[PDB]
Amino acid sequence: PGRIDRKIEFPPPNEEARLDILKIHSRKMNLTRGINLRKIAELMPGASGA
Amino acid sequence: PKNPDLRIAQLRFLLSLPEHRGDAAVRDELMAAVRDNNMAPYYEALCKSLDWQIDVDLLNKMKKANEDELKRLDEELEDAEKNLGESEIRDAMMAKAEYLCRIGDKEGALTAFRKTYDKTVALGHRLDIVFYLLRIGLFYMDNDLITRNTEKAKSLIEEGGDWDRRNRLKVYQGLYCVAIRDFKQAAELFLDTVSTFTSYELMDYKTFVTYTVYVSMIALERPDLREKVIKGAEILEVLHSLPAVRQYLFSLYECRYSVFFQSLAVVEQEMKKDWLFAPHYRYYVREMRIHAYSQLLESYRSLTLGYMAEAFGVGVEFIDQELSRFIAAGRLHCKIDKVNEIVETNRPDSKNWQYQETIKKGDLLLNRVQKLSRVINM
Amino acid sequence: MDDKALLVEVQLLESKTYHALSNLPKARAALTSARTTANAIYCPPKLQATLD
Amino acid sequence: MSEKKQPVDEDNWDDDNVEDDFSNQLRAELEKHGYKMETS
Repeated sequence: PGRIDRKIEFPPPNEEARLDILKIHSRKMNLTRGINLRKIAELMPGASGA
Repeated sequence: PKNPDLRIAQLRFLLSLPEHRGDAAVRDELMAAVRDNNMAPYYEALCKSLDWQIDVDLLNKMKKANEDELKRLDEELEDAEKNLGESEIRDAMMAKAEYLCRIGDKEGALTAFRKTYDKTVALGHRLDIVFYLLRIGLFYMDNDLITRNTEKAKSLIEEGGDWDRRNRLKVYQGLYCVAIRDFKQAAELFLDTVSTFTSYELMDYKTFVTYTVYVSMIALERPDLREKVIKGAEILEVLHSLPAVRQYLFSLYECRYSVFFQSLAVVEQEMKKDWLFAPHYRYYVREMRIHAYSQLLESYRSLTLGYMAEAFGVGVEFIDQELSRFIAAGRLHCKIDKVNEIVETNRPDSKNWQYQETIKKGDLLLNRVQKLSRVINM
Repeated sequence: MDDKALLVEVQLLESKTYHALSNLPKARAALTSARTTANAIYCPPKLQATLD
Repeated sequence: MSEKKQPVDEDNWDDDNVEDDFSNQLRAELEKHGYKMETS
């Protein structure tokens, strides 16, 4: 810790956090109606996020 | 409600101006008007249709009871419960506003609309109010209502929410059909036909197919008409149902002109039963006849009109008088002839068309810099 | 449901009638869904040639 | 800028282009335009 002061992890995102990543890349994507991103976010048991 | 509501505006028109068309329209409108508690907007129709009948007082106490049932509902609501916006005060007070379009006239409905638009922050509920102004402005064809709220829809609302605007893509050019824009804008944005659920926002589907196919053959003849309406697939499903419309199409494309007029006379007679009708019927047929003449006089430079006596219909003198009106009209670029009886054509060339355009664009800019040079220098 | 061999019949029979109503790309998508459905059956011993 | 020569000065929304060309020639377009065929 004389050299590197901050060690910062990056865990795989939560179900609340997989929703927000999904909203950013589906922003310019054009969805119709009757569609639930939270159901799709629950279809990823521990996705990477990328 | 308001979802099948535009059939009424058809039966208002269809009963009114043809008085000979007055047998079955009055039979299923007055019973439909005593249904749904329709009380305000038919007094004008009751002046033009049959005289009077006293169920007015019976439905007035019915229209007052449903008014008073919702009156005591939302005054107790606004005086006890104090959460606002898109809350219970909102949907009760729009139920007053939905009541005054379904039953009442526009005036109580529009002042409830402009009151409830100033209260809300969710633009989807704002756009639904603008959906309601656009529909009641389409009933009474108010040209000043529609110029406002379409600008509300484009500018003031639709920078956000998405794919409920395709409902208005059917409306912006449905208003272009009731105007004289039967030429290019209506055919351009009726071209996306994939919205099939016969809703309030999608008022009918099969008649929408007939509307988008009538307007389509004036925008373009052969700068690839055939890809969008002939090679198009989902348009070809529903015109495979309707036998006369597909016959009306393929007579024009496959160049069978005798059966084309038999289809065209049926279309003009079927055109008469429309409610956005006033710019159609004189202007549509006269444009489609000179439309078919331009491609027929194309590929030829020496046509005898005796060849048009049987490969076209009949009536040697009838072709003669109709070409004579069209050549004198500044259109239909050919020259009709007597006793040789040979319709001779003429067209510009590369040099002749490019000089006729530059002689006009040059003089317009020359007259433009006449004024500009004299605005300056005193 | 859970039964599978009846799906391959109704996916293929719709791909007939969308082609019969001259809708080419929707009959394409119904046939492609019939292909990926037909990859998990004991035997289509005659329905294979009907599909092919 | 008064020039001392002034003193006097789809309803019909694009009507005059239609009207200068065709006026009143049996606009139902069937009784003679579609009914030539009794002659032949």
